Amino acid sequence: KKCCKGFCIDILKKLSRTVKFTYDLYLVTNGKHGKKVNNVWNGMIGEVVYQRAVMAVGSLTINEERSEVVDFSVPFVETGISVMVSRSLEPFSASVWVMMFVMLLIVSAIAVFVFEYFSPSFTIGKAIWLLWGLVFNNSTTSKIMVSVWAFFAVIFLASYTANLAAFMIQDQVTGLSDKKFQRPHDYSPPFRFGTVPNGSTERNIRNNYPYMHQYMTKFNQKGVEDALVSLKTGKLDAFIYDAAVLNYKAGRDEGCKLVTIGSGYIFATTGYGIALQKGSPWKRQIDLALLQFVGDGEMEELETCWLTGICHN
Amino acid sequence: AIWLLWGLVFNNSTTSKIMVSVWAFFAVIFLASYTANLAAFM
Amino acid sequence: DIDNMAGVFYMLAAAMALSLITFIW
Amino acid sequence: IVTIHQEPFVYVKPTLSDGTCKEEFTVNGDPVKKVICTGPNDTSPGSPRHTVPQCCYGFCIDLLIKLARTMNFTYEVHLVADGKFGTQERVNNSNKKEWNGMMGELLSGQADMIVAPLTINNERAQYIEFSKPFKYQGLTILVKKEIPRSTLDSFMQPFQSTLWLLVGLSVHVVAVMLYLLDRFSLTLSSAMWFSWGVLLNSGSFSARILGMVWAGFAMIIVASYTANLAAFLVLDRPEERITGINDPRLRNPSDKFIYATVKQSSVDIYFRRQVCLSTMYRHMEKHNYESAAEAIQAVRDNKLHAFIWDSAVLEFEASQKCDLVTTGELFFRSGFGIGMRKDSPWKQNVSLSILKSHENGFMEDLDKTWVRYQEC
Amino acid sequence: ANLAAFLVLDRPEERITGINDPRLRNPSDKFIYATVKQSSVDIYFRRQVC
Ligand SMILES: C[C@@H](NCc1cc(Br)cc2[nH]c(=O)c(=O)[nH]c12)P(=O)(O)O
Ligand SMILES: *[C@@H]1O[C@H](CO)[C@@H](O)[C@H](O)[C@H]1NC(C)=O
Ligand SMILES: *[C@@H]1O[C@H](CO)[C@@H](O)[C@H](O)[C@H]1NC(C)=O
Ligand SMILES: *[C@@H]1O[C@H](CO)[C@@H](O)[C@H](O)[C@H]1NC(C)=O
Repeated sequence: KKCCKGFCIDILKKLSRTVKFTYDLYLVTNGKHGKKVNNVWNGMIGEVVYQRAVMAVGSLTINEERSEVVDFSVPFVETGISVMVSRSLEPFSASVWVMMFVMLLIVSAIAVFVFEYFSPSFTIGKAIWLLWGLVFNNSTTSKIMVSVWAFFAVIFLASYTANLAAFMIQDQVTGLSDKKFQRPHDYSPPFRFGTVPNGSTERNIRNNYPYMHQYMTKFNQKGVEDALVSLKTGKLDAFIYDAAVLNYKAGRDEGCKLVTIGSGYIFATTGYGIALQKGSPWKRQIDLALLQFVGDGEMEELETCWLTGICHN
Repeated sequence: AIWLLWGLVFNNSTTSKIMVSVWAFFAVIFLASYTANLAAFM
Repeated sequence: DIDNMAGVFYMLAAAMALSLITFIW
Repeated sequence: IVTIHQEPFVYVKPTLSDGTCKEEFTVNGDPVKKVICTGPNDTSPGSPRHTVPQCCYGFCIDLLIKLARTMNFTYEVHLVADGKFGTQERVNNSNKKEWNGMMGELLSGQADMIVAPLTINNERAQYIEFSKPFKYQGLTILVKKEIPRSTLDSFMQPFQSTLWLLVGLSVHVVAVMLYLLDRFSLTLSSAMWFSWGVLLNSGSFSARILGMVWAGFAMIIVASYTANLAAFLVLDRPEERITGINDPRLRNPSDKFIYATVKQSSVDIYFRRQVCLSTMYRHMEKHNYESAAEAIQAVRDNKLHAFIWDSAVLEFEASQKCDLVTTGELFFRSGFGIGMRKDSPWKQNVSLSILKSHENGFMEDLDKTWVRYQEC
Repeated sequence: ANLAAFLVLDRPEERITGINDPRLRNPSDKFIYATVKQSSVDIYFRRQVC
């Protein structure tokens, strides 16, 4: 006998406030969540179908194989298919790039013109050299009175150096809809994706990319920690698994070296739900309790301390 | 010598002078450090 | 800034002192 | 089937003189599916309402077409007479809970299936069953994004306008004292010319120290001129985009940054139960506007700094007009669904079909071809 | 520009303002902190599931 802790435990405790029924929990023994193998269910489904467990609470992924066999409540935790990837002039000045660069030319031209007009040394050669050696460090009476341009010169130099010093203060695949997943031979470094067998993701990618699963099976894992250490050591280029756990581990990672790819790029935004029994007298109350908790302000406190992370931009 | 030393390090102002003009590296480094410190210590 | 006036006053005081010294020399 | 005119999802347009609407094409050249729409001619009340045939199309109608093709359905889409999703109103004998809008029509038997953008709430789900959501979008923060520009527009020094006069009098007195010291063991303007040429970048013992001290005076002027510009540039950032409800800026609303809801949106009800949002309610109650269109118009007119509404509308408005950009990661997320009666036998089949379509990638294609248009 | 950038990033670290500091919420190998053994501190931390 042990005491189970976690987000699901808090959800069950909140549900028991309205349901007011005693809940006894026990861990699984048939490996992972399982799947339909030889028309025999396994894991949570294998214990719910055979009346060994009326309610299934956990990180079960909603898929096409669960809805028709068992009935689950309204999903409350967002999930889906996510990809984990490790972290990898005009913008500095003259953004328009057409105003100041011609203003300098026209002001130099008018300076040369007025220098020529001041004849009553050489206008063609000396004026340009003095103008370009006066504004920049690199290099009689009429020159002194026109030397007032040094104020504008030093102001421009200060603005340029300040802009250069202040404008230096500081995704790749964009979802499964890219050719990178479907064409691993178009790049010299072979792609090494990761997945956990006996899950809802392998069958989901079988139902949509039957040809890709053959290459996907070449790299198998045993747990999420194996994928994490592989990504940290660079053994696997990318990892595909449940979106919620990937987001949590990206927000709780050390060194901010792991991030997801934007938002809304999930292949199939699904939920978790609670797989109940067919015809069980709890579907008309569990869903109402979950919706009341979601929409009345009984989830944000759990989300802040159980799901929110760091390394945001 | 004093005039050239003080007019070489700062903007405001034969063979032997050229070979000792290598001090301009330290001069520009000091100027850059000074302006960076003055801009970043406020 | 307030420190700029103090610095320029300190520099001007030293300049005036040096000018007085080189004049009395 | 009854549907509400929702611009991001339902494109209700009048038909032509022949009774049907013109056929357009998308960016990919595929024909745009359309269904004959039935509803009142005038949405506003107090008008001679006529059930003229409209023509509505969009993402939800495309999903309905897919469901009809895959589930043996023959449907005639309608429009909401009230124009609202449906809540509790007050009528004679106010102690009776009577529904309006889509929910009231469904409970009265006028409609049998609701394929539109109706939020899933516990109060709605108490009497009307909901199916599996199509997509999950929670309300976010909408602010106006403007092209960055320097805020250092000033003349005669940043803050000490007397600095120019001070340096002018300094360069005058140093020149006159240089002229005075010249007559010691160069008459009209040479001293001033040299002072200008040594202060700016242009072409006995007293002269040396004078030049040293004046060079030192000149160095600090340009150093300060660079330093103040650098400081202004590094503080030139106007504001930082709100990352969510946990942003400290939102937790203490002020007159410099005002944001509020409309009136009584599922948003106001949610904020009522949040006892920790007392500071929010002490300021948002004085900035509520009658309609979301008026609120977004005020936001565009630089009246309200931020606006809070469901993402399904704010994201569409941001996509249509680049003057507004949606901010915030997510908070108080919800999903859509299908409104069906408690005794409807289509619940399981509809849920299975929606799950199959979601897993087949149809939802992503529909979002690409109906929600995200001309990304800014 | 590079010297200015280095100077403006020259700050080693920012002092922790309390238990709500995001740095403490995600301890790493670069910043290690721990209690002694079973101080009224460990007992308090035991009941904090977060
Ligand atoms: C509470 C807010 N509307 C939310 C909402 C936004 C959108 Br978009 C679609 C909806 N479809 C519904 O069935 C519903 O009940 N709500 C919906 P409002 O009434 O205060 O403007
Ligand atoms: C997956 O299930 C198979 C049985 O179909 C089993 O042999 C294998 O060990 C399981 N793998 C894991 C990682 O649980
Ligand atoms: C029902 O749908 C099937 C498609 O599988 C079609 O062959 C059949 O004619 C349809 N029946 C009716 C009554 O619409
Ligand atoms: C639900 O779909 C199945 C086929 O998947 C069909 O046999 C059944 O008649 C449908 N139910 C209803 C109420 O139409």
